[PDB]
Amino acid sequence: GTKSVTRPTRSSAEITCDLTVINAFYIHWYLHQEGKAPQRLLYYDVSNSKDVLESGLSPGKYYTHTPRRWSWILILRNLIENDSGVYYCATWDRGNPKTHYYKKLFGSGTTLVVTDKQLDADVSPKPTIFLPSIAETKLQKAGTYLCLLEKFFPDVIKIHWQEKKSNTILGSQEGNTMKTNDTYMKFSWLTVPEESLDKEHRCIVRHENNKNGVDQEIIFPPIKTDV
Amino acid sequence: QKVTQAQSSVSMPVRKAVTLNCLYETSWWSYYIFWYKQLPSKEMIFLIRQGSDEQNAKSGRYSVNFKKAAKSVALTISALQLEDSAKYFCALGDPGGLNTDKLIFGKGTRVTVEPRSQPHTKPSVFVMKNGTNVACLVKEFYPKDIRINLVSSKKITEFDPAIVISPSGKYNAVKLGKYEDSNSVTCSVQHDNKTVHSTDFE
Amino acid sequence: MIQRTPKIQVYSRHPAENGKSNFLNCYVSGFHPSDIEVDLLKNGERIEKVEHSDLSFSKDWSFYLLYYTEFTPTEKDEYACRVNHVTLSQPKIVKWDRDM
Amino acid sequence: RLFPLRCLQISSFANSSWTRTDGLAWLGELQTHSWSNDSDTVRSLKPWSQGTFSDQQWETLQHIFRVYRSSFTRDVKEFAKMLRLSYPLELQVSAGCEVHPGNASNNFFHVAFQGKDILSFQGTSWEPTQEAPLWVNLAIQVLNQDKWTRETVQWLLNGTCPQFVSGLLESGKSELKKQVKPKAWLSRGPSPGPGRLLLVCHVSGFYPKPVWVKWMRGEQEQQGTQPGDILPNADETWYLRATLDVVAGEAAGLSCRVKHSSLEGQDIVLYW
Ligand SMILES: CCCCCCCC/C=C\CCCCCCCCCCCCCC(=O)N[C@@H](CO[C@H]1O[C@H](CO)[C@H](O)[C@H](O)[C@H]1O)[C@H](O)[C@H](O)CCCCCCCCCCCCCC
Ligand SMILES: *[C@@H]1O[C@H](CO)[C@@H](O[C@@H]2O[C@H](CO)[C@@H](O[C@@H]3O[C@H](CO)[C@@H](O)[C@H](O)[C@@H]3O)[C@H](O)[C@H]2NC(C)=O)[C@H](O)[C@H]1NC(C)=O
Ligand SMILES: *[C@@H]1O[C@H](CO)[C@@H](O[C@@H]2O[C@H](CO)[C@@H](O)[C@H](O)[C@H]2NC(C)=O)[C@H](O)[C@H]1NC(C)=O
Ligand SMILES: *[C@@H]1O[C@H](CO)[C@@H](O[C@@H]2O[C@H](CO)[C@@H](O)[C@H](O)[C@H]2NC(C)=O)[C@H](O)[C@H]1NC(C)=O
Ligand SMILES: *[C@@H]1O[C@H](CO)[C@@H](O)[C@H](O)[C@H]1NC(C)=O
Ligand SMILES: [Cl-]
Ligand SMILES: [Mg+2]
Repeated sequence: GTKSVTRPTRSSAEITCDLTVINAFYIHWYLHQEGKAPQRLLYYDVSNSKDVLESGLSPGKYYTHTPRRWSWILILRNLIENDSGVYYCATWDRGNPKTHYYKKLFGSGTTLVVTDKQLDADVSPKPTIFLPSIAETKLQKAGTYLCLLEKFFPDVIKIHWQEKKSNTILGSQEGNTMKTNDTYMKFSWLTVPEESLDKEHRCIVRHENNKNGVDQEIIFPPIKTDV
Repeated sequence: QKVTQAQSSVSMPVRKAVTLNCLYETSWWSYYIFWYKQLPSKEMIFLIRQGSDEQNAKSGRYSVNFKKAAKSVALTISALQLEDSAKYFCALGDPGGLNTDKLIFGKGTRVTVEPRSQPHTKPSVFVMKNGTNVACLVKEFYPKDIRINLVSSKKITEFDPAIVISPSGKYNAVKLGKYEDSNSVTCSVQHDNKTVHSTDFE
Repeated sequence: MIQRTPKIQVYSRHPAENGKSNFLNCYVSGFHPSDIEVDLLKNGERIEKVEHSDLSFSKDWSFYLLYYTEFTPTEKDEYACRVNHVTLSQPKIVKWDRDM
Repeated sequence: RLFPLRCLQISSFANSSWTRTDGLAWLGELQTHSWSNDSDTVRSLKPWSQGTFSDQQWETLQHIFRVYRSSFTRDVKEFAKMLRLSYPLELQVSAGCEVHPGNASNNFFHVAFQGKDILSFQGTSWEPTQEAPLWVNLAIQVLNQDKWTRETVQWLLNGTCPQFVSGLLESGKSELKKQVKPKAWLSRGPSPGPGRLLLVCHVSGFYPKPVWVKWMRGEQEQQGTQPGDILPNADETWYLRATLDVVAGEAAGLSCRVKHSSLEGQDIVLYW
């Protein structure tokens, strides 16, 4: 999944490489800006620990840090507005289908958002959960629960879900992310029939701004029958 | 070295085919072309590689129509699926055979896979709320085209419903909004020619 | 094959004239393997400032080299080139004659 | 006057540890590049040596030669160990191409071991030579299992090499189509016997190697002229010698003629 790194102008950002390359030779860094074509900015020669920058780029701006083995970090100095975009690291791999030829394999991506606003201090995704309907269980014999998250910045937010005991990715739909006074909003829903309305299930949310740093696990109780 | 993908958007129904055009410029006599697929999650997936001295490439439902003279690498997705809807990028290698090489990308083409016709099923509405925010949980309907309007006692914020695809075929929409009146809010669903009352369901 | 013995050919760039500065060219060719010792001599003493071309080889895979140095040909002084290869027991000197 | 690109390589292995790999490129008679074991790059010897390649494109090629040099030594040391081969090893590679009108081009990649042809690249794979010392077939087995290296050699020979030659011809017309006037002179030869005496003809300082040298008594050239090899000068140019034995009397009032590209029609005539 795609991460997000929010930073103010004139500061520095750390984009961590998503790939695990056992025999890395070169790590390429690409910038993909909305509406523009993805372009590589530089590549890092793993053996000689050297950054090779594209013509036009100033030295010092980008630096591939390697805090440890099989780990790469792109460091950007003096951030400006035009640095915002999705950043990928890549390698020539040969590969999941295992071919004789190398194809370029890209990481998940890190979305860099270079702010200057800093309008609200707590920019965590504020939950506004919904109670499971007793009227839907009496008719179509199914339970639906909605999770609404509002006034959080930036617009990068992921989701999943399980069933407490086993790691099962429950098939749940979402709504299109819309702009609401500088910040943003997003909601989702999960329908479960009477067949499994007795076991516990959790609504997991992934965002940059999360207490301690770990993902928020919203615990949802199962539906109850009333006469 | 330049890559152009003139098509910004393209729409085609499921089970049919689509030809994503691309024109490049290269300063290499021998090079390789690569086709990538970008998911809404920004994930970059490699589909197929071409190569100047090779025959026209084919890898599953992906096929490349390589006209070296005109410098065209039109990708074709033959038996479209709903999961095929994504942004397709055409990348020209510089040259594309060495681990130090770069890929020169096009601006991307967005394919929108149109779902097939379904039996006109009525929308199953249900009561849902919490505090100030109240929303109608609309279920399985066809056509998805609903011109839903809002007339409430204490209207604060106006939301917009989502129109996507369900594993059944008939998508379920959700339209929210925070309203001071926690008692009752009036809203009707339009199912073409008639605006079916949501009140009679629950 | 080691049987390939070098073909030493000593000459000068410009027509030899007593006093005037020139260039002494020695072309060692047709040898195999690469490992060869080549020294340009002035009365049996080798010249410290000796320069040569990059080692190359012909279609028949045998190696060839050009050794050059600036010299002042005179009636008294004698110019040679000792070439020592695995192919020969003792180094071989090929004296340069002004004529021929 | 043909201009093929010949990339020559000398890889000498004395011990299992001591190794030295050196190279050079020739665009026809002219040496275009140098590749020293000591250097991390291929030295460009002429101001037009990079051809019409950009610095980045030239860096891509620079990378192929670094990986290749490393890999070629690793692979030879491995084959020696495997195929049990005595270590004073002399490996030579000769590769390149020549481009002709009509976009036509012929490429090659030949390998020699201890000064003898063992294998070459033929179309898509490595083939042994007629006199294949058998272990070469085991080597071919291993080598042809690497579809990436085979695909890369095709790219280099069928694609990039003609591109590089075409670029070089365009870039260096100034020096390639250049002409330098030679200088001819008469010299006294040694007597092979009593009455007999050999006469020597000297010609030195011509840049385009193709030349014609012959002895003559007048308008009719004399048969018995045994010329030497076209020997090179460090001073870019070439030198040529021509011997002819006469019965002393057939030497008085002797003429000579040398045809070359540099001379504007009128041939250099040498007399007694
Ligand atoms: C063309 C002219 C344009 C530019 C002109 C510039 C002039 C430069 C001046 C002089 C150059 C002189 C050198 C001769 C030219 C040769 C060109 C290099 C050919 C490039 C393909 C090699 C790919 C490779 O490096 N291949 C390696 C690595 O492969 C691994 O790594 C790759 C990724 O890097 C892939 O993952 C791959 O799958 C994996 O196996 C091979 O190991 C091996 O070295 C083959 C080399 C071919 C030589 C084989 C010859 C056979 C000799 C064996 C017999 C030994 C006898 C035992 C004593
Ligand atoms: C309307 O929305 C609210 C706001 O989220 C709901 O209230 C929350 O729901 C949970 C579970 O039903 C309650 O339990 C508590 O949850 C927290 C975890 O966030 C946990 O720390 C506590 O130990 C406890 O189990 C709680 O009442 C409440 N929690 C929070 C943070 O607001 C609520 O379900 C809805 N209102 C009604 C009347 O149902
Ligand atoms: C091969 O043999 C040995 C080791 O296996 C080394 O020999 C030395 O070579 C250098 C010059 O390259 C000489 O200065 C030494 O006198 C040699 N030392 C000894 C102990 O023999 C070396 O690696 C290789 N030698 C050659 C000539 O290639
Ligand atoms: C020719 O090039 C190589 C470049 O690596 C030299 O390699 C030596 O052996 C290994 C790798 O094969 C290296 O780790 C060593 O550092 C190199 N030895 C030295 C003393 O630097 C090789 O030595 C070079 N050949 C000669 C004759 O100098
Ligand atoms: C080399 O180029 C020619 C062009 O006509 C082509 O026929 C041939 O297939 C190519 N060979 C390889 C090995 O790519
Ligand atoms: Cl392979
Ligand atoms: Mg292999």
